Amino acid sequence: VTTTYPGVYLSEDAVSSFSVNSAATAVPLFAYDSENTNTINKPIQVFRNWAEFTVEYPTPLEDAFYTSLSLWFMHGGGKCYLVNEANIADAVAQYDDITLIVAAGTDTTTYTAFTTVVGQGYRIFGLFDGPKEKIAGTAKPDEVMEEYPTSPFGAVFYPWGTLASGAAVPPSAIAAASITQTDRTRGVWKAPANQAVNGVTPAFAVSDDFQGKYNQGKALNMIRTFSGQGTVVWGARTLEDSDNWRYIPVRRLFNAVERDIQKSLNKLVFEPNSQPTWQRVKAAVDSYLHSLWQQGALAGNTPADAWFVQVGKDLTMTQEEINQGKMIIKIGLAAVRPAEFIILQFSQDI
Amino acid sequence: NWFKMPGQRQAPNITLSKGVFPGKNAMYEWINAIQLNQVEKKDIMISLTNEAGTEVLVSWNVSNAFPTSLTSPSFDATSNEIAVQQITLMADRVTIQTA
Amino acid sequence: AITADDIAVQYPIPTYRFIVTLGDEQVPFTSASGLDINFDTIEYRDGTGNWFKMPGQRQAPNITLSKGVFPGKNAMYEWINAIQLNQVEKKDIMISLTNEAGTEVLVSWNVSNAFPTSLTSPSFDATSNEIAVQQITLMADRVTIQTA
Amino acid sequence: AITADDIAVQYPIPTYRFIVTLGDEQVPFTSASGLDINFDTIEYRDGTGNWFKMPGQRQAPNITLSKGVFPGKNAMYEWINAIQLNQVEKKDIMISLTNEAGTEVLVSWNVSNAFPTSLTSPSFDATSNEIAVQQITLMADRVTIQTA
Amino acid sequence: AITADDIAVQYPIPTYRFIVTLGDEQVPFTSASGLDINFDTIEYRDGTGNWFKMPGQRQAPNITLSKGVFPGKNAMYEWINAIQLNQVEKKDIMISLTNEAGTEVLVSWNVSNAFPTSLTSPSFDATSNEIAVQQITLMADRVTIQTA
Amino acid sequence: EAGTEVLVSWNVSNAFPTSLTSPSFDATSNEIAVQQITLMADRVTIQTA
Amino acid sequence: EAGTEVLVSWNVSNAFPTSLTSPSFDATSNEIAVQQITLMADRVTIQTA
Amino acid sequence: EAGTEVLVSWNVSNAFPTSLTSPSFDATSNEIAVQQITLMADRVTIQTA
Amino acid sequence: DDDDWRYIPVRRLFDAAERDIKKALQPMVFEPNSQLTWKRVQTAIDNYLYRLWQQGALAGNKAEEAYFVRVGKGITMTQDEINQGKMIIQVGMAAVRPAEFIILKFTQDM
Amino acid sequence: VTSVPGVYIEEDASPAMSVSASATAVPLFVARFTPLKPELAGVITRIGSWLDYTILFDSNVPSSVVDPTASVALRLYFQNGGGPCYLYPLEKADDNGPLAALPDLIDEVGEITLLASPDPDETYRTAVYGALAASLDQHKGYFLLADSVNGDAPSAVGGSAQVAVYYPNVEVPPLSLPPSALIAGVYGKTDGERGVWKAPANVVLNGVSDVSVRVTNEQQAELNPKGINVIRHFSDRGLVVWGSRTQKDDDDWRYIPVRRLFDAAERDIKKALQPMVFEPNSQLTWKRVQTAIDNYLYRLWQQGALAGNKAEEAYFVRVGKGITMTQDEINQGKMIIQVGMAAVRPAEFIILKFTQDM
Repeated sequence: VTTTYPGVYLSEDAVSSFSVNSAATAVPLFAYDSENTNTINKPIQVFRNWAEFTVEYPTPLEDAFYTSLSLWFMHGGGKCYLVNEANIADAVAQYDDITLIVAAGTDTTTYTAFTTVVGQGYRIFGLFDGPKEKIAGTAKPDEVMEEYPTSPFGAVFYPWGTLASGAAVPPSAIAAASITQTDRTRGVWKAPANQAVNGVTPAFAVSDDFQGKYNQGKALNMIRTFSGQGTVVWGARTLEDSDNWRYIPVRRLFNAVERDIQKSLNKLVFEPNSQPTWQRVKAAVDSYLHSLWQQGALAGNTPADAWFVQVGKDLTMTQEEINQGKMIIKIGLAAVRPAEFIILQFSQDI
Repeated sequence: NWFKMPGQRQAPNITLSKGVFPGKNAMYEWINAIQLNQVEKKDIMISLTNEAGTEVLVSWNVSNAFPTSLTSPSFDATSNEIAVQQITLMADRVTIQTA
Repeated sequence: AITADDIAVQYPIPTYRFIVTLGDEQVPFTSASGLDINFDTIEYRDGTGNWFKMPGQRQAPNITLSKGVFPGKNAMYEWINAIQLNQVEKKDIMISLTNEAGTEVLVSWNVSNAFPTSLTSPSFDATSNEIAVQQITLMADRVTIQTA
Repeated sequence: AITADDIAVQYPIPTYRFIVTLGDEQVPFTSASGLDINFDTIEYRDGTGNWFKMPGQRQAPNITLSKGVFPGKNAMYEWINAIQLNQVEKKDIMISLTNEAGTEVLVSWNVSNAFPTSLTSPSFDATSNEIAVQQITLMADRVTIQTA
Repeated sequence: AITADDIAVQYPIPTYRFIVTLGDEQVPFTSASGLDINFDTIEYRDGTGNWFKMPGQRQAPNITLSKGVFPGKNAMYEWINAIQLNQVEKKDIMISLTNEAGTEVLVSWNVSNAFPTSLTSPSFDATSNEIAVQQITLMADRVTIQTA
Repeated sequence: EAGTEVLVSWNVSNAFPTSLTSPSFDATSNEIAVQQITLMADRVTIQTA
Repeated sequence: EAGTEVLVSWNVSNAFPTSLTSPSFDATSNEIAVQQITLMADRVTIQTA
Repeated sequence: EAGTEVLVSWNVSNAFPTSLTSPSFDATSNEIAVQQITLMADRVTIQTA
Repeated sequence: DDDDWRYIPVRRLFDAAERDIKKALQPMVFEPNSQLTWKRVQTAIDNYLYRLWQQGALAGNKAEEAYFVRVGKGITMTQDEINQGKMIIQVGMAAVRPAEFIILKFTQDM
Repeated sequence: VTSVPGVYIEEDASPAMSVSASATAVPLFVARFTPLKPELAGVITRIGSWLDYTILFDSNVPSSVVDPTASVALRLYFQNGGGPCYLYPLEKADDNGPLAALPDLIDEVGEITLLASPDPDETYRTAVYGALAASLDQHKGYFLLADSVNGDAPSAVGGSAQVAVYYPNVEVPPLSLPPSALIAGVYGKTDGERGVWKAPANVVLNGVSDVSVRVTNEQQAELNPKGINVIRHFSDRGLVVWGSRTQKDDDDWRYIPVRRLFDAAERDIKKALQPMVFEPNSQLTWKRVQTAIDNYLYRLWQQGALAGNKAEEAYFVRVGKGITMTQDEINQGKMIIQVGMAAVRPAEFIILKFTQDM
């Protein structure tokens, strides 16, 4: 409307609104395809809420970047980035805030730029996609999972969405919206699985015997619907099936610890490389890890079994390394693993 | 049978005191910036130190300290003393690291 | 480090800072209590063992406010004096826990159709250093909690 | 020598460390009382002298919980506002005395089908340094004590 | 864990929610009593010892409705004033146990041909605090119960 | 208490309903709608087991 | 004080429990969780020895 | 009190039952099932010893 | 001929609710455009829409299915819109449609 | 065609049919259903009432000496106690394509409990009973309602405890129907009125008039020590289902109501513990899971399902680290719970033993 007189106005235009209920540990990058026709030619653009997103895209589209963001902002969601697939390796290295790389219906170009920023060490977690066609069941599961990396920083999340306006949500965005509601209420150390994402339904119905072939190895991480907890993601594993870096909780837990410690220790850079500074470093970490332990994130009912921090002149580094300007800490800390299998054993004996 | 147990540890009340200098009062802008429950809580480290200052012997760590009082000095015309402010802090735990 | 913008998110709220919107005006009060939500209880037992427990119908709240006596015009006497056998200007009560500046609501308790039922005089005592405090009690139909 | 693993076996348990599982979620509370197991009494006397004393039928527990007011969303208002004349989401209450880490139960008091009957507002006072505390009272049918 | 959709199937219905469709209009009432189904009893005994017990013919229901006195027109008065020696607009009454919002009828009672036989004005008293409540009695011929 | 034992029972031979009183509806009450049926019978016997 | 011989005793004949109260849970209290059971009986006897 | 002395007794000559009322069963009650029998007699005498 | 505004009682319900909300918010004009005023305006609309729902006007069963009122700074506004002196409120309702066709479908088989 | 806002009158309507609500008897009728719109030809559709059947499927289907009986079998289902009633239209028998894809489509829908394929052809059901036999021993909680041909089990499902056979074909005014569409109805009627722990074997069959074979006692005496469960005719009552045994000859799983009590309790415990998946595998979670099972098993005992007198004789729930698990099993991310119950068995033999000596 156009405001002229100081009264009260009445309009009946079609509007929408979503409130931001964000979490700091989930700032995603939504990758879109370079061969797209209905985007602004800016390669990197920043959207803080739903109101700023509908200024640049005033009409409801059907393309995979629009349904990913419309499903993002309706579950809280904070600031987020639209970067085209040929620039996602640059945007992670420039904007310093990104924790998630959400492949919004994108493959084989996000994948080769995912493995670039992981080998450079940018503490991100990727959310990939399953096939848009239906997996048959005679599929030979190693042949389905051959386009994906083997890094512990990613998960696949197969079944595509069929959002209530008819459009198709990429299943990375279904996983990215359950991460937001998990990190706010339960924390980054809790699994994003049993959180109910709303407004979207899976395109296909998946049984238990189908997921049992894919739960090992490279971990498709199904999106299933249940009477009760409706349309949750079902599975919490990564692309590496090791005893260390299985379980998306314990990977995203250390990425939150590694980023928040280096945010606190950047204010101690260019201090004199001396023994009073090393005491001030290891007490800035013990103060962080104690408050993190007492809110349930670490696994141990004593501080000795939960974390250790140590630094010394002949403990972690030598005099040849002091003279180079290096300060070597080493920190070890234990995470909580989720309960993935519940076995009931019934009998007719008392 | 008598059963004796440790309870829950209560909060430390920490007293720091320094002199009044001609510059700006850094302990004043940290107690003036209170909005009804809001305060920039800081972590305090008090380290027993070498003479030159290049070695920390035993230090005391304080987790989340915020000011609760700031007493101005008592002005007296028949005194020979420094204007000494005395700030009290409310914290939640005190730990000791020894290196 | 607690970084006081996080205190405004996850620390609780004290009870000494509140704005009372009384109809369409703000009136400064000292105390405010009784904004409860109470239900009754329905029970049913049969001979087989089934106990059936149910919420009844919610009853009316009784809100009591108290403020001091000021030398000007008494706005709470002018609202309890305008009773003619049924006829009272009902008002909307809003009691909002506010920030220290007084400009934004943390959490509010709303009260729908309140009208005064009592107004107590202060206790006059020649050996007391106190402030003259009137205490008005209100009766309404609904208590609503909006959080923002 | 008392060797504190023996304190975890044969010393009693204090009341300041407890987790309240409220349905399927954990909600932090300050106080919790009223989880009693009460019976009635049947009596019968004849003229010869036989007194017959018997337990009656057990009546309903009334559990009261209290927590502080936080700036976010009020979960206890959203559960007492969803009353439609009979219809309330009953929940399972679990109040477990826990270790200091918070990860294992010492002894628990379970409550079967609880629904809210009251919710009190905090007492607003301009001369008080206190925290806004809501107090909800619940009504259920059974109190169970599991020990592990 | 009762999940209140099961309360709408399995728990009994309280009395305090009811709508009264009086003819072709709904009229708000406070009370509604006397919607019984009563029979007579016919008995027969002989000398051999046979007792024969039978239901007789069902007699008329006497239905009591009561509502308050409002400043408009008295709709229960113009229906009892329009009597000409046997002539009365007989109406059919429906009293429905209702949902809280009013959008579901749970169990309703149907009344076939009701006409007023009395209308008691309220007792005026200067030392009372009550509503002027009229109380009308109706004569009908049958009462049926439909359950949906 | 569980329902798995009958202590003393009362048998009624040929019962048929003679009345069924609907509940009294009242807007200022907190009660269950309770129907009350009366029956006409011919004998009442008591078996004790 | 050793616990091995009775000075005076209060005997109670046929007691059964009628109540059992939970402890009062408070996050700001240094107390021990105390249950309180109440019993009902028929006779109280005092033996002295 | 012990039952070993009769103080005042009431004698009833030829009693026979005319009624036997079963208890009223109620799910919201805490009472004993009490039967109540009425008797028809012909005289009542009092012996005092 | 739209599905929304087909009937007279659905149309005149929205015209009467917009007229009575407008008469209620005109005391809140030339108030300070702050977050305290936005909650005073939200409650004045929420009190009006609640007493339409409880007298049968709105088609709901929970009162969160009948209506909603939304106001905020991240929601429904931008900071450039407060600075030019306006507040923007999103109000929605749900009305019930009348039964205008009754089909009887008789038979004599049972 | 309604345009005038008055009241319209039609004169040759059919009477509508009521449907009940149940959660323990939701069947999957595999028969020759003919769709109207052909997109629902090889999938499973939910039919909430008889009105939903007449819109989605062709309910008339005029005959040609062959007679369509799939629409008649559903009308006898809703007359005997309805339900959500999933359907799978499967046209001819020998297409081994859709029958191989059948047990994978059943698992995609969450809530099938009964199978009960209602088709009068004999070789049609044998292809269905053989395709569903591998899914009955996979702890998924299904229960097959097979039909005997001449007095024996159809041999695709020999002695599994998940199968209840029902012998006599039931005739409708006269086309003869297999009784599985009617018995799937009377399970939902019995469970709604009495519970799953009650034997579904005194229900009078609504609708139908007479069975095809009037079965004597002496041939039921060689059939009831198998699970054959004869539909009998009693002159005062009508057609009464008479027998509540399964195919398993074990003392544990002999009866239908003992078997379907355990299938329904395992199904409702499973729906209650799925919010407790991907929780931290700690001792706090193990007590939250133990209480959620203990609250469920207590409210079965106090409504008469379990055979106990103390509630420590009815059930038990056990979980721990020294008990039911080892530390190597927590580390691989699983919790192991031992649940036991005690059910009551029905009285199926009454011996009278008259005399005249006293």
